[PDB]
Amino acid sequence: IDESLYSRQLYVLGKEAMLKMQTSNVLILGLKGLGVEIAKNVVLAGVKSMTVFDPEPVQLADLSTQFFLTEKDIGQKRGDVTRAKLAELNAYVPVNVLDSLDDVTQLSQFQVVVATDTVSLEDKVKINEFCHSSGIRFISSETRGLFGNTFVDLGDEFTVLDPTGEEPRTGMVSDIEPDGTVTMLDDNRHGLEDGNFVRFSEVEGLDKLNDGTLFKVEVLGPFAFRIGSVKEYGEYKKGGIFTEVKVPRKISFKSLKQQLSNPEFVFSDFAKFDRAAQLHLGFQALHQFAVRHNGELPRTMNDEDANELIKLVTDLSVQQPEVLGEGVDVNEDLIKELSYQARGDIPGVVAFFGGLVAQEVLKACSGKFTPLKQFMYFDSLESLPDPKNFPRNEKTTQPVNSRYDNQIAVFGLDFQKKIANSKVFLVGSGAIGCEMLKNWALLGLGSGSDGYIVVTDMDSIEKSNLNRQFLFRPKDVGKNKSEVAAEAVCAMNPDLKGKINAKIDRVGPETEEIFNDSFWESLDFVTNALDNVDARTYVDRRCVFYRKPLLESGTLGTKGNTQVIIPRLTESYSSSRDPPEKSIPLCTLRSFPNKIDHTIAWAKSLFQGYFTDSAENVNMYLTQPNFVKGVLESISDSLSKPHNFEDCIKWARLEFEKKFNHDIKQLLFNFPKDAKTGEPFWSGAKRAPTPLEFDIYNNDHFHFVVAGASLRAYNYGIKSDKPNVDEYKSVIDHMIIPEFTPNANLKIQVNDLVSSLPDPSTLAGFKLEPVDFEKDDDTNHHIEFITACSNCRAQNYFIETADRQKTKFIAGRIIPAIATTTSLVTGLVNLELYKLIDNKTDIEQYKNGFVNLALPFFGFSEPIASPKGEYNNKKYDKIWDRFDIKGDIKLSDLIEHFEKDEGLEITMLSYGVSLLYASFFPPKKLKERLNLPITQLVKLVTPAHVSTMILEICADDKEGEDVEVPFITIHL
Amino acid sequence: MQIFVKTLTGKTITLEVESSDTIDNVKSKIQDKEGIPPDQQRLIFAGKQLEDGRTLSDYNIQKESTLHLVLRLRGG
Ligand SMILES: *NS(=O)(=O)OC[C@H]1C[C@@H](Nc2ccnc3cc(-c4cccc(SC(F)(F)F)c4)nn23)[C@H](O)[C@@H]1O
Repeated sequence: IDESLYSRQLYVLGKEAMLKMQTSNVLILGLKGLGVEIAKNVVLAGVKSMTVFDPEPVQLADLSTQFFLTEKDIGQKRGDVTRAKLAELNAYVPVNVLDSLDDVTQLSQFQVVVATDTVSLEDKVKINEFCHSSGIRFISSETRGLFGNTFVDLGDEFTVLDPTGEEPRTGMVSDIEPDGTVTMLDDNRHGLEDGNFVRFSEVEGLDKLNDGTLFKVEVLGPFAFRIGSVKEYGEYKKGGIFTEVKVPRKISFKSLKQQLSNPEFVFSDFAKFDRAAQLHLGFQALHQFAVRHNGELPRTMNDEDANELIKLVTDLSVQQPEVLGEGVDVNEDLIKELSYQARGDIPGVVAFFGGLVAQEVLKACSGKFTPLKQFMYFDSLESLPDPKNFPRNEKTTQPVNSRYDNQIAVFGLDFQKKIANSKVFLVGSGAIGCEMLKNWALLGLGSGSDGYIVVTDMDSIEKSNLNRQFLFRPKDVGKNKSEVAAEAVCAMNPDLKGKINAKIDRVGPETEEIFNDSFWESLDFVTNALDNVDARTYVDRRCVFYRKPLLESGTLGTKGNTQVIIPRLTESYSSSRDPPEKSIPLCTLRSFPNKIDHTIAWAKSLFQGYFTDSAENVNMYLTQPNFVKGVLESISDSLSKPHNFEDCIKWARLEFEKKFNHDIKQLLFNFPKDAKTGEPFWSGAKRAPTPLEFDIYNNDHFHFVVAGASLRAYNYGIKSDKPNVDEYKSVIDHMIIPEFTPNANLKIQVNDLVSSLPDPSTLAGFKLEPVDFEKDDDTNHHIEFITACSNCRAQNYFIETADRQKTKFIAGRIIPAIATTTSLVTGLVNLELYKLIDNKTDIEQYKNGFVNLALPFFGFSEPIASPKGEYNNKKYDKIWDRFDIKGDIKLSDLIEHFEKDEGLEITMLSYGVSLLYASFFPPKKLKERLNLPITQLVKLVTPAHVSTMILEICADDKEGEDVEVPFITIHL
Repeated sequence: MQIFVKTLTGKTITLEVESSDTIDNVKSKIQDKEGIPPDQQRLIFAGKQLEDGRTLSDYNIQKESTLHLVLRLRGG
């Protein structure tokens, strides 16, 4: 498994799943937008081979969602044209065309068969039956306008090896009673659920309990669970770690034929659970209609065909009585919209199912995650504009011989033209950005004479990006993300030539001169495509300030979300909080690690100190007269100095001794293995360490020295560069290793001289080269050092060692990421975007989305309305309103204005972190303050680009009492 | 009555509640069971996000109903 390509995805799927996918041959039937989208995500993910079958000729209307088709491809076979472009996505994945599927027996070569919207229901049934009865995994999906479905049949016996992909739960135990009641140490939560399984280690007094045996969990509150009787195992003394184990689950799927009569549903939207059974008949009725009308779907917006489809569904509910159940009528209005939209081909919907179905493919190859069982239906009918604004009829939704015809089919020509005339800002050109830009290419968004796209990203393209940022190729590595992405989508849709402004600027407080008042005011809306919470907060504050709609989204492995922020309507992104990152106690890091996370963070800090901070501090000391407690000692060590690589080896060997032998002996001097508080000192989170005796045959000991030496050599400009054990031995064997001598006067925290330095005169021209941490270059020794260093400390404290991949995950702070979730959430964003185009003011039409493809789970919620407030019986919006003040006002006038116009006594006035005025200030301070313009007042407490100043205020109302009030904007 | 809360990780939580309980009170019960402070909880049911100051019955939450505890994700 090529870690350098598959890095981020490996953290989602794991090595075993990806090994299994790499043995899997996948066939996709149909390469309209849906098939190409599934194929893109599957090829990127990495299977053994991809085969596509679509001998149908390319027509112009296919380009609605098929981003690998161009106008020059018209007349040629969809398969043939698409094959070459798919092949480019992943060089490890062979892409073949199947020329004909005359013999259903050809399917025997494949592990997974996907039937898309080019396959008739009749044929799907025949293909599924062959697949089911042969042990071939079958998946189908079809999209029809704003509607879509998927069906999964993984055969009679399918094994799920990991249902969720979540990290197994672990925890420290303080007691196990003879009935099997396990008590957690202190206030540690086990996080377990009834029916989970755990294994045990280090449970003293119960010996065989620790052999890898699994125990069923009965949860008794958040700090206790029961495993059943342990009398026979012995009697509990002390210690213990539980580890959660995921057991395999055998599951049975029914064939498509059986599932047509008695379907099993997963819901996409619980607000719409009733529609699933309705659409199940609807989708079947569409195929029956096509049978009766020589392969034709219902005519667009046609009332006559809609009535036929309604009659077809009504008739089918009789033949399939278990679908709707007793006393439930045909939802005629719903079926009517399905008929009306049947020919539609909508990017957002194609992307939603493309992502979802591709994930189902990966599950079918690997046994990783819980498969969809077995049908899912989706609609996004809220995306439809108000018919008052954009009427839908046979005239307005007619083909105009255009790539957008199957979008016009749903929305009408005028709405399509409004999409084209949107001015949009996209912040980020990575995974979400690429999927966004593709979607926008397919929409022709910003291609009209009044429209444009601004996309910005400061970052360049790297190898690990290519697994999920599909607009980029290996040739593009090193180039700018935004610029490359812009060019790629213009090649997809020439309508966007001259309409995308690809910028390389980083959005933040430092680029407000570029992204100024004028820039934001011109925009219709903003879309986030970010990987950082602060970046999102920054953009959200700008959209609040300029009153612009914001489309927000995010992913983490199989998990994803979308949020819509609407001026004067909803709360914004910053209005609510997400869990903060958990902070490790300093004493746990310093002296008492019990998890690999602790040893990794310690190793990374050590890496920083040794090879970055040390070098920087020396360089500053030698060039800066001003320079002059821990810092001082590092400078002297750095300067009292290797002349060759051998000296670097010696240094690292001595560091080994210091960190993993001497310091440990010092800690044990302070707190002997036997020490007591009643209870032992070394218990629970405190694990009695053992000093390491350097053994070059131990991989961690060896690589600590190799990497430490190579990094020290880099600091001092010594030529470095597999490492040979005997070569390193020929240095280390001759070394005298100083004995440990205990410092009696050293205090160790349990719970959370100067003229020795050499004269910079004597070392002129001397400079250290500081290391810049680079997690994605496997030749620089960085991860090698952090892994080895962490592992030696893990050895000290009897913590299980980790490999390079896990260490890189934690030390590199890598976000797990995969194309499937990215394309799915981006689809959902684009279904909301339609609502922005129609300027919807009904909050109940909008949907914030929440997904986890592992489960699979789909859920939506209406956005929260902006909280409203009052002062002196005047109502205001707590998110959207502000006090706009014209001109560089004098403080006294500002105070006067608020008393006269608002009935507010300003009690406090601030600009950023600076306090400018308070009602408790004394006359002397007030005199130097009251008569100054705000800029001068700010100057007194502390730029030409600046046109506005944001001020915060506390205030009392007319009846004297404190009152929450909005911010002030001073317009300069 | 019994209701269920499913997290985005697949975990099911069982709560004993009354129709007239506030959303604030359900969140307090979730905090006891899971440790998540009420301000960090996003509960969704039948197309709505549950807000403080309203009751379960306001959202037509019935016996054996499932609520979803959901999250916002930072990657992209
Ligand atoms: N999910 S991904 O595949 O990794 O792709 C994510 C994109 C997002 C790009 N980042 C990016 C693009 C444009 N502007 C900014 C600004 C920031 C940023 C980040 C942290 C702090 C701050 S200062 C603050 F918070 F705004 F006040 C700004 N990141 N930006 C990535 O380059 C990647 O391509």
